[PDB]
Amino acid sequence: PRKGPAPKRPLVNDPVYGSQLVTQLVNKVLLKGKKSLAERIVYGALEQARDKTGTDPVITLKRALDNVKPALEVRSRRVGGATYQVPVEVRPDRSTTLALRWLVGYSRQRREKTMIERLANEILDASNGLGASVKRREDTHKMAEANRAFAHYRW
Amino acid sequence: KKNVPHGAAHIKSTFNNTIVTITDPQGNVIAWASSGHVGFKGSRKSTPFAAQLAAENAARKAQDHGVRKVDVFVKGPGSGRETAIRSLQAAGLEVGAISDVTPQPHNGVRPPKRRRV
RNA sequence: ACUGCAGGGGAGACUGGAAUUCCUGGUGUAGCGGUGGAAUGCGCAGAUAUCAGGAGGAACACCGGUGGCGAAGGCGGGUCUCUGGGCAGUAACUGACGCUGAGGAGCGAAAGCGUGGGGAGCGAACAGGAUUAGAUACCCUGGUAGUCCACGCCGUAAACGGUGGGUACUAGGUGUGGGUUUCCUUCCUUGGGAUCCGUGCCGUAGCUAACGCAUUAAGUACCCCGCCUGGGGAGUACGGCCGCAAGGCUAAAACUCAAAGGAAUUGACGGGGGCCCGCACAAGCGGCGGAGCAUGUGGAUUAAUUCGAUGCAACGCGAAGAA
Ligand SMILES: [Mg+2]
Ligand SMILES: [Mg+2]
Ligand SMILES: [Mg+2]
Ligand SMILES: [Mg+2]
Ligand SMILES: [Mg+2]
Ligand SMILES: [Mg+2]
Ligand SMILES: [Mg+2]
Ligand SMILES: [Mg+2]
Ligand SMILES: [Mg+2]
Ligand SMILES: [Mg+2]
Ligand SMILES: [Mg+2]
Ligand SMILES: [Mg+2]
Ligand SMILES: [Mg+2]
Ligand SMILES: [Mg+2]
Ligand SMILES: [Mg+2]
Ligand SMILES: [Mg+2]
Ligand SMILES: [Mg+2]
Ligand SMILES: [Mg+2]
Ligand SMILES: [Mg+2]
Ligand SMILES: [Mg+2]
Ligand SMILES: [Mg+2]
Ligand SMILES: [Mg+2]
Ligand SMILES: [Mg+2]
Ligand SMILES: [Mg+2]
Ligand SMILES: [Mg+2]
Ligand SMILES: [Mg+2]
Ligand SMILES: [Mg+2]
Ligand SMILES: [Mg+2]
Ligand SMILES: [Mg+2]
Ligand SMILES: [Mg+2]
Ligand SMILES: [Mg+2]
Ligand SMILES: [Mg+2]
Ligand SMILES: [Mg+2]
Ligand SMILES: [Mg+2]
Repeated sequence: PRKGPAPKRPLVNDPVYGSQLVTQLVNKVLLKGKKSLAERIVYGALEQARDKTGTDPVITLKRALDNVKPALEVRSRRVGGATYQVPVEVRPDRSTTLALRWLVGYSRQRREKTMIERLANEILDASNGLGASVKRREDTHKMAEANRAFAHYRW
Repeated sequence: KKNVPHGAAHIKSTFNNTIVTITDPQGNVIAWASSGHVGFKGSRKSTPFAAQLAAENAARKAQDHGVRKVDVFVKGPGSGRETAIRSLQAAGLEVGAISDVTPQPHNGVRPPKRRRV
């Protein structure tokens, strides 16, 4: 807003998987306050991820996010009679936020039957660099690397 | 198939475009790759980014004719004027001296009328 | 008149360099150009670029300014020839010969006109592209008259300091252009003091409706000239004079309105400026707009659909209870 930056909220570690990255994942899956339901989806998907790799699934999940973190996004501006995008460097806390929105966001429209197995398959494909959430990592980068000429419009 | 060890690079930087040609000391063109040759069309040609890709496409095509050191003659009131001298350096050319040969008339010919934009 | 001095003041002839454009040729090859964004256009039959040579016209970077000159319009590349005016000093000379000037006469930016040259760049008209509801415009790409020269005509500008010319007087402060002259004076400082002539800014008395002017008066006085008498109709008509024409100069009335104006004050407004806020946008999550139903409303229907609410700030509102 006008008067400076706003405070951000702290997250407590998940009791099963000792990671801040998992409790930030269950908040993206959360709808309508159903947080015990959103925890059974995320726990049921990460335990379906060690039934196919054997490795502890927060190691899979940190590899799945490092393939869907963007580094250059495409914020817009109107200059004169024409409007065109300006590439900007993404600060590191937005990168985890925008990546976890893409995993949960594209797993709601995969073709399996339940949300547990849709979220499980999206983590395994993103860990290998395969799924649709990885495709928006480079569609963000292609649109940012086709507008290098507009990088002097840093506001 | 030519081989000239020392050259001269001319950079004309206008408000719409930049053109980087590279000659011998007698004034005979080796390569000339400009900002429209590198793929751009419209108002994008006048940005500083299209100048530092025009200067690379003329530098690493002058080296196929053996040019290892150029002199720099810049002229024009353009944006891409320092980003085309710094772009010849990071492509394998020694720059030496930099001169400004902007054609400055002694109040001769009459300019066009001013724009009511 | 003599002696010094400053200057784009004027006219004529010869002449200098940068750049714009075209031409001949070399190197080179696929784009150049243009805009808020684009297209028309140029180019692939060798453009743009880049180096060399040549043709031609116009304008004169730096010096250059807050500065100089001229009655005003205006005037700057260089040199030469002819030529106008001003300032200071000396006090040699004439002895009021002075000021203004009705009509008159000359000069008078730019556009335009006539005959004849010239034509690079710019560019009314015009043509195409764009924008747009349309775009006879702004913007883009071309482009004729014209801009230039010789000789004539025209005689108008916000021709402005919106302030006619001469003279005398009425505190100063501070820059600057042109002279002359005493002191520590040759310790150079070209500093300071005095004095005459310009050119600016700031300011007291004084004036003004106010803004403002103020020794360069719009102050205090005298002499001559042009002009004004409410706004429109109108610097138009008719008549005349001038012009090759465009048109210029002189110049009304009927009729119509009760105003038209000047300076300043408070606001509001601005596709004006400065700083600052708001779920205002941005960054996010969930909706409305499509479906079916409940409810209020517009319209229509009806014997009656009781009345009220109507942009935000009316429409699950007055109704927290219509068989
Ligand atoms: Mg002279
Ligand atoms: Mg003459
Ligand atoms: Mg020349
Ligand atoms: Mg020509
Ligand atoms: Mg040629
Ligand atoms: Mg050429
Ligand atoms: Mg001369
Ligand atoms: Mg006597
Ligand atoms: Mg007289
Ligand atoms: Mg008279
Ligand atoms: Mg005359
Ligand atoms: Mg004329
Ligand atoms: Mg005519
Ligand atoms: Mg003529
Ligand atoms: Mg003629
Ligand atoms: Mg035009
Ligand atoms: Mg047209
Ligand atoms: Mg008049
Ligand atoms: Mg004038
Ligand atoms: Mg007058
Ligand atoms: Mg007087
Ligand atoms: Mg004075
Ligand atoms: Mg004053
Ligand atoms: Mg008065
Ligand atoms: Mg009257
Ligand atoms: Mg008349
Ligand atoms: Mg008549
Ligand atoms: Mg007023
Ligand atoms: Mg006011
Ligand atoms: Mg305002
Ligand atoms: Mg929003
Ligand atoms: Mg609905
Ligand atoms: Mg009603
Ligand atoms: Mg309500």
